[PDB]
Amino acid sequence: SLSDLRQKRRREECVVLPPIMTVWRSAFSQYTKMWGLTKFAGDIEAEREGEGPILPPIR
Amino acid sequence: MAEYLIDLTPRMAYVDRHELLRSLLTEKEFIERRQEQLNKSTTVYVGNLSFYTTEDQIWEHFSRCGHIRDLVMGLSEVTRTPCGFCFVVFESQDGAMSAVIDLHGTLLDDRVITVSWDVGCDHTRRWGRGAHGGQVVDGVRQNLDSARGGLGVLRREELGVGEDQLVHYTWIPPR
Amino acid sequence: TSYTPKQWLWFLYVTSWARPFFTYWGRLSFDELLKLSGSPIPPAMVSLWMGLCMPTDDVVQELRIIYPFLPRVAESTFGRALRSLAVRQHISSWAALDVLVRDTLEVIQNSEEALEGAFRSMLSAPLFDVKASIPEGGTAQVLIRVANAARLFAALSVEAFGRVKSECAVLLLAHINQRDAPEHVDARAYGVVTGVVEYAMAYRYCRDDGTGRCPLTCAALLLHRLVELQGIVEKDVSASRFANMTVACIQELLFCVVAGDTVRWHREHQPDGVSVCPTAARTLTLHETDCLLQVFIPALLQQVGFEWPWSESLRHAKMLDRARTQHIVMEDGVRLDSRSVFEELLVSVARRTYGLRLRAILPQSFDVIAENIFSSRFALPLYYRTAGEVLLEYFDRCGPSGITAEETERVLRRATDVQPMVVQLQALVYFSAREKERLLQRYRCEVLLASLVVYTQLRTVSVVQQLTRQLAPLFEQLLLPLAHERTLSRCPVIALVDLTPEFKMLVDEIHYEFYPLEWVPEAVDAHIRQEPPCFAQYSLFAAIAHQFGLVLEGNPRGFRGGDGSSSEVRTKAYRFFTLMLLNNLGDAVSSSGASFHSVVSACDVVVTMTQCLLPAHLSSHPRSMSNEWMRRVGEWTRSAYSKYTAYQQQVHPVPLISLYNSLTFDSVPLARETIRAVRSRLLEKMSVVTASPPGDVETAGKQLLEQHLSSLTVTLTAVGLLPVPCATQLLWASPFFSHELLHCGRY
RNA sequence: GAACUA
Repeated sequence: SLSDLRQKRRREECVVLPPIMTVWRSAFSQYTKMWGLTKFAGDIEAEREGEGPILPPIR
Repeated sequence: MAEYLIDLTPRMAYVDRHELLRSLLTEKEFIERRQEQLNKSTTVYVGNLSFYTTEDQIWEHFSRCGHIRDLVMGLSEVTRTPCGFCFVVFESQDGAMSAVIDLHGTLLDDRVITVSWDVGCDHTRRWGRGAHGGQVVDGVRQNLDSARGGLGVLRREELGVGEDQLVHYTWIPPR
Repeated sequence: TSYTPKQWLWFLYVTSWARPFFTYWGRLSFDELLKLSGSPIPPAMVSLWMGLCMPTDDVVQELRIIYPFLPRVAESTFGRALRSLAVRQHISSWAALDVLVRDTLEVIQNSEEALEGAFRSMLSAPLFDVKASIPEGGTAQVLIRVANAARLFAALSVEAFGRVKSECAVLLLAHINQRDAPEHVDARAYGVVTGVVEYAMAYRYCRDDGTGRCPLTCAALLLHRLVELQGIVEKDVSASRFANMTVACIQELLFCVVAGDTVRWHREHQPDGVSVCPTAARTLTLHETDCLLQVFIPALLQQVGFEWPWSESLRHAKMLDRARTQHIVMEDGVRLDSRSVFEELLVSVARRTYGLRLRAILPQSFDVIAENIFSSRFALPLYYRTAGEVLLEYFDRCGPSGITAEETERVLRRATDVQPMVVQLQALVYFSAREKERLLQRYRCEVLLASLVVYTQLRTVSVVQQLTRQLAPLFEQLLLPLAHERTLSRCPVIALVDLTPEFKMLVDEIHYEFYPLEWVPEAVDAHIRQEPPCFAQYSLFAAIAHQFGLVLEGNPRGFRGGDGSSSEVRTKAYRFFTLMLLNNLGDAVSSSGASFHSVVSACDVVVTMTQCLLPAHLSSHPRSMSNEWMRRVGEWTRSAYSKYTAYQQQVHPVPLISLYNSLTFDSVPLARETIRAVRSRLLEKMSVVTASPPGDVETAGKQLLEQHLSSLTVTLTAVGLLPVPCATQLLWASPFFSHELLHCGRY
């Protein structure tokens, strides 16, 4: 990157998750997709960007 | 059982360069140190902790595997604030044995901890001894680990980029 | 290398029960055994013990040739017999699983079936299986056999290789990743997950090993290591499928807790005719619900970043709520509302994370729960205010490094010898010389503990432990006269039921504040009779908890709910009962143990939770105060007796949800966790003391710990947990917790 | 307690 734009990062924005999180997020998506589970009508409408902001996985 | 098929004897690939300077040993520390390590070593080193990570979070994950006689969080000598290295002392050596196997590689605070064996915790090594009172690892690191402050003190110092939410341990006498 | 026949037998004892589960080829090591089973693990995770060929010449020596126990596991009778019969059948070999388990069961009795029964025998002091293997599909009984073998293998592997997480994970991976058939892998994975979970819960229920290691956290870490090793093996059958199974099982248990019956949710909503859907065979017990919502799921979520199908799980659970009970077949069967379940899960999770982290992942449908789980400080009570503001000034002036017991004694005896209720107390219908000192020193001890709690705020374990050890001689010195003795000479309640003139004089003139447990139960008893006990004996932490307003209560709805206490009070009570009482129970006298200070006793912890669980109406000061107190307790006794009579008349095998409930222990999970942790800590400390070299201080410590265990049993019976209604049956009637403690087999 | 190597 080599970017000089550096400011305060709070604490919940400086969490980078291990590479294994791709497995577990795929597992959550698979368990929700099959077995017929749907989110709340109202969490689905966080398509206007208010939904959970989930931490980045490394690599 | 598997503790009879794998040699889980306490070991330290690490050598405190300051306890080797003393005793004047040419890497002879292992010959003498191993004793206090195999028997009576209940101290486990904690590594890769965010300056944000707090002792209660450390206490809970360790408490699961054993009761903690002493919980110590490393303090930068200059700031008396966490260096991201922690020392945990257990009443039971088996609890220390439990901690190294169970907690190695676990996320104590959304980060990969590295639990090791230590011969014992005195009140000297509890202070980071690198450049800016932190750990030597911090100066020589060439990466962006924001939870450890950002770039290493030596790469940050020259490039030119640089707290309050950190816990100031003012109940610990200054070194 | 050149193992002796003694060394060979032990190697065989640990690693010969596992060979039947792979398809004893005999005369082959575990690596070539796996090579003939499709090589489930790569040549990177193979261990050294897996490469040790079986012996020659020695084999006729070993045939001629009880078995030593293990370092840190309470082994089962079935496991000891199966691992001993496998050495007998490994050397005689120098199909196989069925004969091994059949012989092991026959050994136990003489001083599908044959594998389900083997699992039950292992997980018993019999165990009711939590998850059923019958729901697999149709026209395939092979899958049921594979799943049952996997469950047994997981139980035995946790029993033997449990203390080495990587070895157990590798063995379980080797079992699961056999190349028998594509549909067999799913059954093995489901069996392994079920076995690990059930074995952890059963171990924490009915197994004492004296090590202080939580089986549930180890189970969670083992499952996450299994997924990680699957991913590494996947890098070149998918870790995604294993994690999917792990989640599906956890969600099935969660929905069984919420629904209250075997809803068979995963069988109904199902993808296709070829899959394994986890299905609970019975409702969950209170202990299992506590395990899941307090230790297991929080640990698993911590590893997975507290991420989860939160919205989907919450939406489905609330739909499970609407049902009226379809059936209540199981006596020890608990049903909880969705809000209560997720509140408990998130308050257990919130201890290991920060509000922002949870709120970031939690969707907007959790806003009500999050706000209910997220006056949070310890403030000096008015009773200890002016005599504690001097001690706090001293503590701030020096700090935990500089605080000394000798100086604290003088600072405390100066700030608590000039104020009213102290200069008005040495003035004295007539108090004996022993009576007045047993009051003054009680007040000094209470002031010191309140000052310590306010100063430290119980936010850092290190400072709390330092100051408790440092001021531990002073606490023991001040508590020596009080100790276990009623502070007043005689019971404060005399039967119209009124109070002794001494108690009324103190409370209404000298303004001495007793905590509402030395006189409230014994007044409820008098009111019941109208139509010394352990809790009456002094406990310093009971008084301190009363003065800080640590009132823990159940919900208006019932067991269905749970914690009805405020979030601030719940957090303060957790910090208190975990970092001041339990952590100080048998803590080392010095830092850097086998040597401990008697500042906190087991009876102290139990009495403090009984005090915190009293009705808030009776644990609140009026606005003569003594008379209002008593009226209030009389009216409460009348109401509670009416409720008890109604419940008894309505009840005529009886389910625990139909019994009378005080909503004290079954509603607050902190109570149950603390009471269990008291005995677990006592046993672990006793193990550490025994392991130390014999002497005199060790013998004294052992005697003290045995007396602590006996006193813990006595105090539990004194509060109605271990059995016209009594006062204890009206204040602390907890059928679920009493059932667990009676059938746990530890009392 | 990454002192090689900064």
